[PDB]
Amino acid sequence: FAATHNPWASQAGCLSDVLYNTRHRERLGYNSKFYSPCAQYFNTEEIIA
Amino acid sequence: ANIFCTFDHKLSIADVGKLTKLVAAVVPIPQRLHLIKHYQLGLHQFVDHTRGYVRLRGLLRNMTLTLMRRVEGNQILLHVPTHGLLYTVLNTGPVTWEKGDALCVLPPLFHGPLARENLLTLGQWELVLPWIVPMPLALEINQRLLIMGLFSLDRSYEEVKAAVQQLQTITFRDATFTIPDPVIDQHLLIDMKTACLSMSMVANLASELTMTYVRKLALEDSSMLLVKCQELLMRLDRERSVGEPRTPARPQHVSPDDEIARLSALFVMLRQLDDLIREQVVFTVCDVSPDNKSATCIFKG
Amino acid sequence: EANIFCTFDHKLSIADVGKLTKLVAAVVPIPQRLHLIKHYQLGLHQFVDHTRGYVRLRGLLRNMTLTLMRRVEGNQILLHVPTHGLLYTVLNTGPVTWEKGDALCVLPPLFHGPLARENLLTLGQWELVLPWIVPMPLALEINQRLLIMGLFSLDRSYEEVKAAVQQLQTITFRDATFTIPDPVIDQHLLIDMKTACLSMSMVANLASELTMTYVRKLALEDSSMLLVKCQELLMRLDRERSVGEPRTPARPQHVSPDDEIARLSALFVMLRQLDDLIREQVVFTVCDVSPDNKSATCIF
Amino acid sequence: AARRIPHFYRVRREVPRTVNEMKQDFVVTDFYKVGNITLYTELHPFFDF
Amino acid sequence: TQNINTVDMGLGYTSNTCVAYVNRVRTDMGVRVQDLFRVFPMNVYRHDEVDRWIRHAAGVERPQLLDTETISMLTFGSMSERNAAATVHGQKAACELI
Repeated sequence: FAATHNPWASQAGCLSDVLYNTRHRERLGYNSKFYSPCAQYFNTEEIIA
Repeated sequence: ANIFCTFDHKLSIADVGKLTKLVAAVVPIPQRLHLIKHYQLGLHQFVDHTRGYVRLRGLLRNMTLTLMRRVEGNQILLHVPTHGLLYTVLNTGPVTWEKGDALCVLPPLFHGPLARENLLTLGQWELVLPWIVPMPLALEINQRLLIMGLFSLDRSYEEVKAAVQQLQTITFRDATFTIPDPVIDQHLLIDMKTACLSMSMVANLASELTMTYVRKLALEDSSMLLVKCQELLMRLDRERSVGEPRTPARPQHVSPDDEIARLSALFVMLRQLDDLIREQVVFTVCDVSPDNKSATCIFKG
Repeated sequence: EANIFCTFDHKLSIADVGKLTKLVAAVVPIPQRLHLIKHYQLGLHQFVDHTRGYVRLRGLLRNMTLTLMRRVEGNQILLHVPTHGLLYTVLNTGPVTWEKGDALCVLPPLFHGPLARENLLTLGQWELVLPWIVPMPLALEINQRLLIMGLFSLDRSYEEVKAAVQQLQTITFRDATFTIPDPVIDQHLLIDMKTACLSMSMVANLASELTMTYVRKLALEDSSMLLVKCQELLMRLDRERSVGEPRTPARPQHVSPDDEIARLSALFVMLRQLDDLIREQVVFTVCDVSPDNKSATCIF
Repeated sequence: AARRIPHFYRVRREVPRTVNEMKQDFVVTDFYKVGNITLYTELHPFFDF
Repeated sequence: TQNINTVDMGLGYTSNTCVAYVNRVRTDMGVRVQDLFRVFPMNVYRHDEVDRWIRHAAGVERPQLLDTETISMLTFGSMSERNAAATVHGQKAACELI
């Protein structure tokens, strides 16, 4: 029942949302072979699905 | 030597009917298994936003191609071709064929077209098929997209916009296409970028290394050919440095770790071009069906 | 025609036929393409010569015919030349891993480093030496590396080229280290350098004026890591050429699409002419690889 | 040398510091981390190399 | 080839699973944070010497000589991180969020 517990993490354009979206990582030219834990948390596409 | 390819997903009988019209055409598969899931069939596993065309050509160069033979209730009977034996391939390519043509296989350029592969798709999977284009059209369209890639950096002026507008429109016997520009959102795709930068830097290191290396071999026995090589490079220097400042002071002494790095860099940057330099032929036709819907072609490769 | 019968002047004991019976589906070179052949010209033992030139062995081997070893039965060999196109199986002893998808070439063998010098056949003085079957990227890598060795090392004393080739002869390819034994210069290698210099002179000449300054444009536009390395290389070459500042490029005057098409098509012709020095044509296209990496099934 | 004490400073060039100075600026829990570079210099508690 | 197929002859849910027993952990609960220079090898700083000094002070090395593996890593992405020589603690994992 709070708005936001990390304002650098939950907006649509924060550093982490652009850092861990595979959409945004693909736009940034990332190494696809590496796996990160928090990428399952930020990717909104399967979240919507 | 037959392959079975099943679908995990529900298919309608109407999906079979819109599938069975592609009865004898080429598909790519990455490697030969006896039974393969359909998610590896077609280039859909590779095509995305930020790879580009040259990635598709490079991974198509080693993707093993397979003719389709039969459609069953759930599985597809694929038949791998063999060298020298004739087969029947349907012209799903956008260019008509004639008898005696030499055919190569190149990735399609109308990704997500108005046809949408005549609406053959699935949930998060559209079946995409590579174009079978005649060899001279293939090599010239490769050159055309590459010089489109060169002018993609300098798109400020308007005469370069008219030049690339000429570049989109292609001409062929009853065939005209608008070739898609590899630059999108004022930036080039990465594969065209590295291909064109490597080509230009190979030209640069050649132009600044050929004098010292023709000297190094011309200290040996000489011929007319190295003489005219040196004269040609003198023509290049006398038409090149007409505005550059005099006394550039190129030395005859240079430490070895420079030039071995220069030679190996030139060789690896030309080495990464031979996917687009050589056009490995894959087919020639011995008889064309009427209305060019299919052709009895002999396999090469 | 196809099945080629060889013989032996010497008898084979049980040890000899035992080490021959594990050589089935190994590729051996035959120089003659004849029927009733003899075992002294079999293999590379009549052609091997240390301190004579690796490139000579390479050229004669790529000129030699190839055949497959099957079914010894005692003083008989039954070499069978593989037909073009049909699937065959191969068995390599060259200590290099393979892959289900790549292609193959055939090269004169190097020393791996343990230095066994026993290829499991010796008849008196005569021995059997097998040509190494090498996957395509390692093949073009060793070809281009001997080409750099021949191209660089002219008119240099021994110490600078020694410091070059102690790190140039070594190649680490998929957890395996190889070194080239005989890099000695050849008249044939001189004609390779001749074709090399003429081809790079021609691509220096008819290249476009925008491609001569394209990396300067991409340098001024974007900074990437490989672009940083490319700017390092190109500006070091520029300051070895000229201490002046390289000027910025403007609107290019001579823009003509047919001109770029013609000059870059001739450029592609000349790059093909240069690459066909090192790009060897394939000899085997893999259908399957055995899990112990000893044998394979290749389509040729 | 008592007189030519500016003649060293007459040339205007940065001089590299010693590996002793490269060593002394490390805190005690970063001295053992792999980012520290002077570990090949210390071989003995009585002698510096 | 034997083509078999299943048909659920039960409505709702008729089969359950249960995670029950830990053999052991694959990872180590390590704290080696994710090396983002391996994740984004393409990006550099604009100025050159600040890029060199940051890579030197952070300990991350640059690719020395250009090869087809360097451009294949930069274009396609590959095994940039090399296997450690000794691993008594097994697989390792950590990543960072501000």
